Amino acid sequence: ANATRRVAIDPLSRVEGHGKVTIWLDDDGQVVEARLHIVEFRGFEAFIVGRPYWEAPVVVQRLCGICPVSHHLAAAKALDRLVGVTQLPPTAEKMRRLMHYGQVLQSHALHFFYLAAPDLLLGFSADPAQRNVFGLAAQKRELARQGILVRQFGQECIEATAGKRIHGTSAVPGGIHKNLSRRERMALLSRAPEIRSWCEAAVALIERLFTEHAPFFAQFGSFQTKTFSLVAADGSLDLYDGTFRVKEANGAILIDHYDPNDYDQLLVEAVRPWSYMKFPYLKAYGEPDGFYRVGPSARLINCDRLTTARAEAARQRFLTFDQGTVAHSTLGYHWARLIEMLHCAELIEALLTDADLEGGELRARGQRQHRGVGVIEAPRGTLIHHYEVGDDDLITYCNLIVSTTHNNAVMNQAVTTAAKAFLSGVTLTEALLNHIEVAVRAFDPCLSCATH
Amino acid sequence: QRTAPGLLAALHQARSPLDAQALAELSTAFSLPPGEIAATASFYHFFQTPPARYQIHFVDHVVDHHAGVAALCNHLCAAFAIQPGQRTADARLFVGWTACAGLSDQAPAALINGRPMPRLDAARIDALIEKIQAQIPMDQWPTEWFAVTNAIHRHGPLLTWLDTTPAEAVFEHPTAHDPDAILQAVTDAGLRGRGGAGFPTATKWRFCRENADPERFLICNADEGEPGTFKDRVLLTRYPEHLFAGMILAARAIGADKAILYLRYEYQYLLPQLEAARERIASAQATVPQAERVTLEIALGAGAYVCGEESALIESLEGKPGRPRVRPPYPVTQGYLGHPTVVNNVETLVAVAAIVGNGAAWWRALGTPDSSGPKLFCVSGDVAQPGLYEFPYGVALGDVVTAARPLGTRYAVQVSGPSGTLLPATPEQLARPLAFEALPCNGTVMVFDVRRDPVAIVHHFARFFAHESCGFCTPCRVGTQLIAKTFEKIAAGYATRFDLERLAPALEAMRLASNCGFGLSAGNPVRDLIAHFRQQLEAQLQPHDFIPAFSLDAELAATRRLTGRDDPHAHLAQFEQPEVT
Amino acid sequence: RKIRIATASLAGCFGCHMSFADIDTRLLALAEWVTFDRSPLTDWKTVGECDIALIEGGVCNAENVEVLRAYRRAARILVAVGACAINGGLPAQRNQHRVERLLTQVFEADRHLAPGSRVPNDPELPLLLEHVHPIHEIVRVDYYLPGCPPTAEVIWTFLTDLLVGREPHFPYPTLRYD
Amino acid sequence: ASETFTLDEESIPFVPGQTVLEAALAAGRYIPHLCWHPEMGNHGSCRLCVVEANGRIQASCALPAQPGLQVVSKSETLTRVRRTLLEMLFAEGNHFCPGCEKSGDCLLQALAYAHGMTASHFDPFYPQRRIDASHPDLWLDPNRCILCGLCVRASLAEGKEALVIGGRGIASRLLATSASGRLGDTALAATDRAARICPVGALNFKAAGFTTPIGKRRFDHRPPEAMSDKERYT
Ligand code: SF4
Ligand code: SF4
Ligand code: SF4
Ligand code: SF4
Ligand code: FCO
Ligand code: FES
Ligand SMILES: [Mg+2]
Ligand code: NI
Repeated sequence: ANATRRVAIDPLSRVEGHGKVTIWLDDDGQVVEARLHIVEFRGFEAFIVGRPYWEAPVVVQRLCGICPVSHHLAAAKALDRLVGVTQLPPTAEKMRRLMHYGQVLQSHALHFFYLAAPDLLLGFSADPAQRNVFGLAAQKRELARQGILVRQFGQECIEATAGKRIHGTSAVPGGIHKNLSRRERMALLSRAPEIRSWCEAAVALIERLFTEHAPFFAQFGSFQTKTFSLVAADGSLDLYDGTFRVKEANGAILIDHYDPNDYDQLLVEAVRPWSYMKFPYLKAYGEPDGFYRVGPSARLINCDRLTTARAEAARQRFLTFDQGTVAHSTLGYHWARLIEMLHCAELIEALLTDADLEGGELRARGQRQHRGVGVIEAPRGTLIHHYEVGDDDLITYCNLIVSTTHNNAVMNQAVTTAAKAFLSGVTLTEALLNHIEVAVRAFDPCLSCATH
Repeated sequence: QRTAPGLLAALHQARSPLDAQALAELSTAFSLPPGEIAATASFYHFFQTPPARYQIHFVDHVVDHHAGVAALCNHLCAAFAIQPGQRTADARLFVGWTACAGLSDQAPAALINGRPMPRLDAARIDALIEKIQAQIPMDQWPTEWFAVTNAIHRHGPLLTWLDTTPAEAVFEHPTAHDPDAILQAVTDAGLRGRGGAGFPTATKWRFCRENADPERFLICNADEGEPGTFKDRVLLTRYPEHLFAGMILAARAIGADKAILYLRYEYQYLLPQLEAARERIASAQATVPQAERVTLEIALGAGAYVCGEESALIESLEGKPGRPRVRPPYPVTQGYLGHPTVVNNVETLVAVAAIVGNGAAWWRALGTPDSSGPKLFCVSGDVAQPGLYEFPYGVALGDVVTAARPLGTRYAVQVSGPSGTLLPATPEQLARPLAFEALPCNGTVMVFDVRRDPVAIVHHFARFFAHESCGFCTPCRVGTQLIAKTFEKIAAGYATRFDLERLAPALEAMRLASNCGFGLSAGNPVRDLIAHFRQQLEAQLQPHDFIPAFSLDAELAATRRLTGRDDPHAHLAQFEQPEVT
Repeated sequence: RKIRIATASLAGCFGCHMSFADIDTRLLALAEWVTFDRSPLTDWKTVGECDIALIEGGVCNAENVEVLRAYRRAARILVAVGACAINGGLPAQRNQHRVERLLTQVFEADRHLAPGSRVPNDPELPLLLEHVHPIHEIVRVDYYLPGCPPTAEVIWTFLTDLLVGREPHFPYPTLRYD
Repeated sequence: ASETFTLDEESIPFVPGQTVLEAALAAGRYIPHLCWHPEMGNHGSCRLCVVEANGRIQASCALPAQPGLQVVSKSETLTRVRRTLLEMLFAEGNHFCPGCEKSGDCLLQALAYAHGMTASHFDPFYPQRRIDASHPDLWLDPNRCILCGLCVRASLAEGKEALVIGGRGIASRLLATSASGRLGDTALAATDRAARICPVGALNFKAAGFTTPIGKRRFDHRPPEAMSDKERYT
């Protein structure tokens, strides 16, 4: 309100999409308020209407070029339900998993190695010309080569299961339109151990970092907010399929095993005039109590377990760390994220010994209905697709609530926390402004996704 | 295969609201599914007009624009709070546009429920504005308003012969009753098409007669059509009986039981006189045995310039969209209802009456060795006396122009309508003879003095080609549109050098790959603009490397309205600014 | 002197930049041969001046135009990358609808919104254009890389060519629009 | 095959009066074409078949073979003129191949790849025609339709008369012949020859899309020249 001076980081760097933060100061050099403006919008929910249902997995994935697989499968899952199919046949289930596990693997490696680690490894103040993936390639080459190669293996898993590294077509209502061949499966399986061993190294790395920098990273903030994600029935983490679980900061399971199909009785979206990204919250708590957060650290907090050994060992270490604090840390997201990346490698390593990837059980069909909801844990948090379809076969309604959209409040909050931490003691540097962007980057924000 | 002969007539019939009910009646009548009929009907301009008590089309034609028809349209559109191309709440009035209606000499003009109203002034528009509010039937209006003047500003032997000798007289003499003799008379005269094509008339008659099929048709082409042409309109008003003589003579020459005057929609006012005349001439044959005699019919068109192309005319008459056929076979082989068919222009057939009337020597006495005979010329534009001028073929462009008295100093001339050439008025150009061997001319000459912008003129033609394209083939359907859009961009001040560079390959494709001569012609205006008026066009290209073709706001108008902003950041500039080091 | 490359995303999905990164370890070799101005991968907040601008995405809103123009002035060779930038892409399916009717569908009418929800008004947000347009409708384009996204092999071949001076050649087997 | 003519310095046998296009393809010598089809013969709308002869450029689908006719199908001018036509058709409609269920199974697209088309250099027309999903087994996106007229011809020939091209100029579009203007109200059936003959993504079966892996689609790394008539034609 009494804010007198305005300063803007515009546009946000090393994130996907078009975002801008405004930071409102006063005459004392003190910061009243910060604000995350998500500054782009294409309107997929409204222009997809009128199109045939079978287009959706293919067109709607154009929301994003990092996680189109997340939208491809979400749309597929929703249209499975439409076409009357809940359990997939085995071959389709396993192909879809491999696509997704590969998707999470590469997306996490895209973020750490290309977008985030330029700061974390060359330091938050490094001269801009170096503070990027090329400065990293020059300085810490063998590290950057590994990351690139981790991302590659993920994408190459997608090429095999979807038809392209970016924007495939194989996930269809009922299942999948193809299987792996033996050569694709072996080629992949042969690479998989080495990729996983580099993800191991990457976790060792990010721990070593916190061991040394943890007091400093705490300046960027904590959350007392609720955590939202998909657990499986048992209820370990399952990135492909599961029902909703919400824990309170202390956690404290508020809601568990809530049917994704009823997401509309559970959730509501608020709109502020200053962002195209909406503000989702839990209906029955209103705002700002009903806000929550999703992604890497929400999952590792929420789930009972990770189904792969090495990554669960490392999860314990992430939650125990001096001594609980960091799990609810803003920059905690990076340690969580690299753990999921290891987890995915370990999944994949196993999944490619399953001969059902070569199976002939690709597709089921059932009773047609008019509505379908598909949910999946996308790399950056829980994703929801909702479609309604006429007897026309033309979509009559689409609603998407996308992972990054959920963290709108918490990202705003964290932007504010670091703005105070680092700018109230004027005067402004480029390097101190970068400190704000660093806080944003921890969330791996996908702003195209967020807005759609 | 898909012929529906009477359908064109029937579609007019079914207008005195073309509802799904009336389509069902025609579908049974014609054995065509209702939507096929709808589709045919949708091809024609005058069949797509929103119903009203008063339908008014203003003449979108370069000469009418020069006489300020633009303004006078808005003086009426404003007075009913509507836009051109839409109709009033009560369905009382529709005001819209139309291509040249064959009134180029009497500009500015408009069509109103079919009847033409020439020489409009604000006092006519004001007196009209009242007439529609007081809700008066048109017949009650002063019939002064609808009088069309067919001013002949220079007779020669032909118009003289026409004024002198009556129509029926030619049937006294023995040639008129011998098919071979008529063919020969014409062959000896060296007559050539006065529709602009300019193929030996006699030759096509022969090819048509040499065909195995005894059933044959003559069609007379009075979809004159080309902007600026009105010579046919004069011959129809002045000498209808002579036309029908020629129709009969030529029908006899080629052995055709039937002969069909295909009259454009705009000239429907001439119908009662033409029926009178047609019936008077069909008496002068009554002596013939009735099995033997040539039947004469008149068909009314319904708004298309593409229908001045032979095969498209035929398609129209067979109750189908007037889209050019894939030839061969050509119509002289397989035309109307699959029978051999000759399509001749009005002036050509009138010549035929004169040639059987006076002999071939009399004809070949006039004109050049290659282009023999007298030609008529419909001159209009920036001239003291627009109207019809007889000259011998071979006359210098200058003389024709001069005989009408340019109002300003001469600048540019459009020879033979937009399909022909746009030429500057240099002495070297005005020296050029008007004949097929030199500078081909179908008789249309349009004079523009130095107030006129060559560029803006081409743009008027560009739009006409865009509107009148039959839409059948890729380079013409699309390309005509690309041109029209390129000149919209010039007119709005956004055009640069790059815009002509991107347009070239489309012109190439139109000129080479089009399916008919319309798509080939449509590139002609801008070819002439580049070749002669290079500098006048350079003068309307901005010096920028590129500029958006659309108002960049505009584009933000919609979202400004909604959000409620008018700050600078809710506005975009066009253009940019260079700067060199 | 090393060559300078700027990159940008307008109404894009970031997908063309990911296909660029799909050149994989070859990006290490590219790092030696070039230098990056403004690019979502770098921190430079303001463009120019450079030898090559890679633009993904259509133009959808006002800030796309201001940025596209900037990149145009700053760059010698400007390249339209991906289906979006080439002919407007799948986002251009919105040109079937009225832009008001969209925003209102999403931010006001949607059954899952909070009561009182209104289309965003704040001058910090850029206004959407009436239609989505390719980049060539706004500025001059020197080359097009087709695909949604172009293959990494095309993106590589293209750069490889420009670095050596040679004129871009795309073999049939690298060409796609999908 | 009694007679012969010259196609690019080659004696090419012909049955009079085949067209040049017909005779060339019979002899295994491909010439770009779209609206031509073996069962439904010529049409003359696409213009891709154009060739030099007598001594101008004209459609080889309408050009009748004569003994010793001299024909050029491959020149720089011919490749430019075609490229341009391909840019016109793409510009004219909404060929967003990335979400078209005929990508890789579409002749227009394949012809474009084969002429190394990179982008249509024209301002898009962004037409605004309505989808028709009224038929139970079939749907029609008219913003992809190239007015080849194969669907029309196919339907006339088998007696259903379900379709027709109407309008003038750039307004020209495919229409159902039903009184209501809806495909569902015509006699069109999924078993009709017309139902499956569209060579682009305009007229399609319902819920039969994206069934073929990328890499294995009709035209995936096979230009039209490399295909048999079974696979080249719908
Ligand atoms: S060139 Fe083509 S579109 Fe133009 S009128 Fe002739 S056939 Fe029709
Ligand atoms: S072309 Fe495809 S990958 Fe590139 S911006 Fe458009 S949607 Fe993304
Ligand atoms: S129909 Fe063919 S050219 Fe048209 S958009 Fe679809 S795949 Fe592309
Ligand atoms: S629907 Fe297909 S076959 Fe019919 S006109 Fe369109 S492209 Fe031709
Ligand atoms: N991850 C991701 Fe994309 C985002 N945010 C989705 O869903
Ligand atoms: S196939 Fe010859 S014109 Fe279309
Ligand atoms: Mg949403
Ligand atoms: Ni994303």
